[PDB]
Amino acid sequence: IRFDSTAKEDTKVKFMTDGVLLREMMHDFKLTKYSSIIIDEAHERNINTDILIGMLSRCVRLRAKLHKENPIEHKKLKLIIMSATLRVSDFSENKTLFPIAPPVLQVDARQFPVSIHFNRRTAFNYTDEAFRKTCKIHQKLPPGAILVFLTGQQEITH
Amino acid sequence: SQVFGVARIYASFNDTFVHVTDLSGKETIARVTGGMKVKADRDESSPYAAMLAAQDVAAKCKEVGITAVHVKIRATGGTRTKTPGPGGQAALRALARSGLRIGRIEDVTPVPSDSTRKKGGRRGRRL
Amino acid sequence: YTVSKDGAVFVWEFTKRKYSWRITKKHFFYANQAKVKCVTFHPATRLLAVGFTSGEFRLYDLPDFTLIQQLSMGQNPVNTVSVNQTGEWLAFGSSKLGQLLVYEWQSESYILKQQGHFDSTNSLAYSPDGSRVVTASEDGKIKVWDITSGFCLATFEEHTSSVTAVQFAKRGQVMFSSSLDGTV
Amino acid sequence: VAPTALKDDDDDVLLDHESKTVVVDDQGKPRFTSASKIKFESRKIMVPPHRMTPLRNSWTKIYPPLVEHLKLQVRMNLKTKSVELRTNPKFTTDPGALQKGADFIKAFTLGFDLDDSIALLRLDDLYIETFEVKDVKTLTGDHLSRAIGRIAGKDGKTKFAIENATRTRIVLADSKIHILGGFTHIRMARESVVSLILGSPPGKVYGNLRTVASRLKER
Amino acid sequence: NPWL
Amino acid sequence: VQSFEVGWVSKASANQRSGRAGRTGPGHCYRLYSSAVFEHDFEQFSKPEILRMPVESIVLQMKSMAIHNIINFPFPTPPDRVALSKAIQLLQYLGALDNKEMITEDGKKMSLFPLSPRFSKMLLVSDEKACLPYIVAIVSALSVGDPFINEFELGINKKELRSKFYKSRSQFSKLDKFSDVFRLLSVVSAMDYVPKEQKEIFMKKNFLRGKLMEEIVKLRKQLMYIIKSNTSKENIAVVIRNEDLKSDIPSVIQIKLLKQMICAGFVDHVAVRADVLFPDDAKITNRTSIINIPYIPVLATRTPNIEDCFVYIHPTSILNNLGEMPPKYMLYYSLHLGGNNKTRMNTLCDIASTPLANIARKGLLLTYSKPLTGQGLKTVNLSPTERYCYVVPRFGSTVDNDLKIGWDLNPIAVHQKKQKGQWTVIKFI
Amino acid sequence: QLLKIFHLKTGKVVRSMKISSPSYILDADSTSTLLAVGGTDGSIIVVDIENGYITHSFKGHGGTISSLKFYGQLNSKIWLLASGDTNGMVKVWDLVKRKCLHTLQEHTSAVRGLDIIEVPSLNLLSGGRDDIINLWDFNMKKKCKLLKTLPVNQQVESC
Amino acid sequence: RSKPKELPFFLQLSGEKVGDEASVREGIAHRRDQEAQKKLDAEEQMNKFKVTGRLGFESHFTKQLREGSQSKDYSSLLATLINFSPAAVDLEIRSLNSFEPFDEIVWFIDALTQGLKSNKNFELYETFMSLLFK
Repeated sequence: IRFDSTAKEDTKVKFMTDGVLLREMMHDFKLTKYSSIIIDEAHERNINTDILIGMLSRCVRLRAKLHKENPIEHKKLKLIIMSATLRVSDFSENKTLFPIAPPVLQVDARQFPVSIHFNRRTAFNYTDEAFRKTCKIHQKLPPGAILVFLTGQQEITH
Repeated sequence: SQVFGVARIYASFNDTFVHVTDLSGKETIARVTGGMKVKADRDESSPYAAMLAAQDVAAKCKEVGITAVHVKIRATGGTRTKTPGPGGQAALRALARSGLRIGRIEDVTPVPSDSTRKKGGRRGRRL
Repeated sequence: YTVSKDGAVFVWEFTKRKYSWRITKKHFFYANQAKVKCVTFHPATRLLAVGFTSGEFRLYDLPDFTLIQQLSMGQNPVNTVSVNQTGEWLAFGSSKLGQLLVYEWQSESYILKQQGHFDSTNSLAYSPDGSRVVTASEDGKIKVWDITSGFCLATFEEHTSSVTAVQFAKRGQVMFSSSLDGTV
Repeated sequence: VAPTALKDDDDDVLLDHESKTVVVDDQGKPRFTSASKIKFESRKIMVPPHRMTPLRNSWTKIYPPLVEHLKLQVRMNLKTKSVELRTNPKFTTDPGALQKGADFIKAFTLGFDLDDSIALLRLDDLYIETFEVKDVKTLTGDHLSRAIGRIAGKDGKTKFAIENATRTRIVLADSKIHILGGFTHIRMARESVVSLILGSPPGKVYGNLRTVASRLKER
Repeated sequence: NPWL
Repeated sequence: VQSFEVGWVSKASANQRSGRAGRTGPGHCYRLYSSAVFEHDFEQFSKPEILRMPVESIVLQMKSMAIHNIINFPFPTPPDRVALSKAIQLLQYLGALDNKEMITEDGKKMSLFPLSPRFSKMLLVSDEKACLPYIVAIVSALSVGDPFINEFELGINKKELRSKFYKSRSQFSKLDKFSDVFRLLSVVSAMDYVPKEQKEIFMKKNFLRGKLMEEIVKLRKQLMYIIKSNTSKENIAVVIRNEDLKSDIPSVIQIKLLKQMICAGFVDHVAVRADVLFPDDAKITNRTSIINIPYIPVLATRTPNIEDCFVYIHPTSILNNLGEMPPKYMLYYSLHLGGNNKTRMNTLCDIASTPLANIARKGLLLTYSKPLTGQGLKTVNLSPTERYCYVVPRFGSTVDNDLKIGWDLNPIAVHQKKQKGQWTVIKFI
Repeated sequence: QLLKIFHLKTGKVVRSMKISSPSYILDADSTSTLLAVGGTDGSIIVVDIENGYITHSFKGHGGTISSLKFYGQLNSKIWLLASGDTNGMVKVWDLVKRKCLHTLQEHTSAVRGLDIIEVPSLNLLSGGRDDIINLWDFNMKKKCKLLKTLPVNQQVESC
Repeated sequence: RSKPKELPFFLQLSGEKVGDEASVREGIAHRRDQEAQKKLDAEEQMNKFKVTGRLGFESHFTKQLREGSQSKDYSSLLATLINFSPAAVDLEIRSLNSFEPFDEIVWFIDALTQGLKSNKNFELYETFMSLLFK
């Protein structure tokens, strides 16, 4: 979860934040240690992730050049991107990320239709109306896990 | 909160003894001398020996728990000198330097109402 | 501004007590025993050069009386002091040994520092080429003089008594002198 | 105007209750706020009967160095005829200024001149050596009196020689001798005093005394 | 108050 | 400034959120906001966060990333090249960035602060001589806005309401005569002493928006906590104290220090009188009102016509209605382009010459000349590399380059030590 | 009377601070972040090791401090300090509330052993040089009862 | 060569002077302080003189050096170097900026290189060049 802390040497799969990869990648430009990099939540397209995808695109070029000199001496770097949305074309179109488009792969999940509902009037006290509404859900709907969205943490605990 | 000792200094012409005890006296808490703290015998009476001697007990004094001491300085006495030498005062300085709470200072040199004949003889000594 | 030999500088202003001259400010030179002997003032730059009888002079800024510099010519009274038109060069001199210097107080540099024989010059010798001339006096000190500049490059005081004669070698690299102390 | 007449300020000042809770870090550890951000000693020295009058006229030179340099609280008790020193906890800074002050009064108490005693405050390596003539040799009657004269000498010439060479002060209080100086220096003073007691003429020790005076200046 |  | 706010999500973001309702099994998706509100107030696809963060913040983050150049960096979505270079020049002027484009030590801290780099620099120099509770109070006011209502807007100009308005505008400025941010600081601070029961009356007397201060009052707590976190190593352990928010009246020395903190934050947005930089070039006199008196920024480009450079002070600003000659250097939060005849300026405070150099010593704008040779102007040379002497500094643009339009500061004593063949400013002496 | 913090990995002395009196009792919490210093003057100084600053300064004990014990768990707000002096006095200081939560005088000699444990209510094990062990049960409320006194028959240096 | 010719109450004396030769035997035993007063003397000189007269940024010499490089004609510059006093020239030579790209030094070399072509003031231009290396 941090910059300073270190995972054990035995570990071969590594979980970390976008900023954490930045600083590790500050510490080493080559990333000969990391054979592949996985980008998740790309559809969010966070700046600290956008700074990551870019500087990373510089490194994969180096590892491509290092691979070109000798595949055995220098390890190739694989760039894999995960995006909930299908709009990775904007990444694809850019010249800075690379010269030529790589193939884009799409996986479609079996998702059951969602019936969509809206209240007649939006409530300023959205937290309180949601609570009454959440109680109304349990009263009328059968047992099922409920996912709620509140912006503020203190409102959530409230 | 203030536990008291008695810091007894014996300042002889050739050595200085710094002895800290309880109020009554039989129990020794710490005893060091110039001979402890010097490499040559000629400098045992030196004030430098007294200070490093006095500092040693003071650290040992804070160890047991005693935070104050009553000073009972003395000299060799008998038919010899009555006044403590420079080593005795220098030790008293160091005890103040160590930080121990000094309660009372008294001279307990043995003064004889009558003294036997001195070692020197008729012609004298200390040439 | 009026200055006295005792070492006091008075600033006079025409002011209402209806209007008359009054001493608004008083400045004093705290010389232990030296007396103000010669003085000059440059209104444009507000410099006051005072030569004292002890042989030392002070450069002051008026009216704030700031001591720009204190510097001594010797143990002899400074006879005369003069200021340049621009005010950057100061000339001092005294009669007993015959001093004349030109002081550039801006850069603390010496445009001129030249000396005359205390006694009569007893003998003279030209360098073989004539570029320099060496003079000797009853004092016993030798001086080397540049004909083109007319200024003394060096002075020698090793001889105890009066130097009687001076001569150059044919090369001109060496110089020889005989003195009344009993040495050559 | 005189009849002889013709016809911003830039300022110099330039820039260069504990919380009652805990906060848990991502490591799981606790982190807590910062916490809220010389003892009284006395010394008693008694003055003998013969030293009040010297104390009384010289006092105005005694309390200043104790009270402002050394920062001690001064009194002498008329009822008990003793000088009392105390450390002020809120002002005194050197925990030893008292004891240097206590030795200061003692040096004057034994009979030393005030200016000589100030060296005790000035220095930290000055001590007092005290002994008694009968300790050196058992002298009585006129024999005792003669020995004392030898230490002083004519017009105090002999002590003043001991005084200059060995770099100490010596107070010849009847049969009691007190020597003030550095440890080696007081020892260099003592044997000379002892030698006169045992019968050495002043002239010979004056020669030996002038020998030691040399090695001091070379070293 | 002082600010007033 | 950049601030984090609750705001409507994108339509597609909302649709995905409906999806996980039905991912496990077919789902009823509920929305508190109405469908008709949803079409109007929700954007189809959320704006890229790169577009959302400030460009200067993007640069500073990259400088924390030590990226050799913003342009050599590869990225998906472009800000303009010139804007990125301008941000680099902007950060350099603050002292955040070196001439070699490396991030300074102070540059690293402004990167750490979530707030904007201009406002971040304030959080650094805020904690000076117990002026910290203020610079938060100023900064909170600056970001939130101006609580005051103009007399023209009110329509009071009925006459008696102008007198009370003028008295209210007067009691704002009793703290600082010539500064417009500090009179506001006296006000945002003033209501704090005022009781809650009487706040609304105080709000009405001074024509102050009752709501806009509660966000200021809330915001100052948040800002002080962030500063207390960043300054202290135990950044989570520190907690916000209402007494810390509480502030005691400044000293005149503190005011001058406060004027310095104001200048560090907008060191670029500082303008001298146009007449001061060109005396007699444009006719000016006391009769000309402070609207008429022109100003020209050091950072502004020199223009073929002087009036184009000229910028003019606001009427609502106290310095305009004092009726006294304004000071030489004025410093503004923002330049208001409204008004073809005269371009409007709001000035926080008045910054003096040598102190302006002190925000300049920190920053990279200042340019120092060579030592001078004159009466009493000798240079002390303690060691071969270090010296003391008086040097004329020129703020921003030098005399040699005429593309910009800078002003020259009066010479000040300074210690100089040679590094890389040029003598760096150790400290003015 | 100088506390010095040394970092093994860095190999340098990171922090150096001055304590009021000589301290012969040093304790470190299981989480390896807080350090309590027990001086002969009866003062307790609690220091954050990583940050090198004093967090708490408790002055309640009269005699010399003989035993110090840290209690609590990661991701918890039940952080506690138990201090025992040479007079048989034991005090349970609460770091969160910064106050003496409980005070004990059941021991007569110096207390050299302290230990707290959670009862699934917290149990304190106090042991001193008087050859007895005392078991106390307490909570954050004003509850502190002596359960058992075990004669262990030896000078309890640590328990 | 033209430069003109030139206690604490708790005194801290220890060692053989005060008579504790035992300290000497057992082994236990101000230039920066002079470094400390010289900076005090330096700042004292700075405070002694507080001239506040306004000035232009660039001196006359450096202005012509910049202009000469702009016009590739240092004749106006070369004229004023000859007029400068021996002190005036050397102060300018020491001053010239020594940071990269070293434009002022390069400009100065070009000016004197022009001077040598003129074959006038040959000795003077030679000495200016010597002072540059110095």
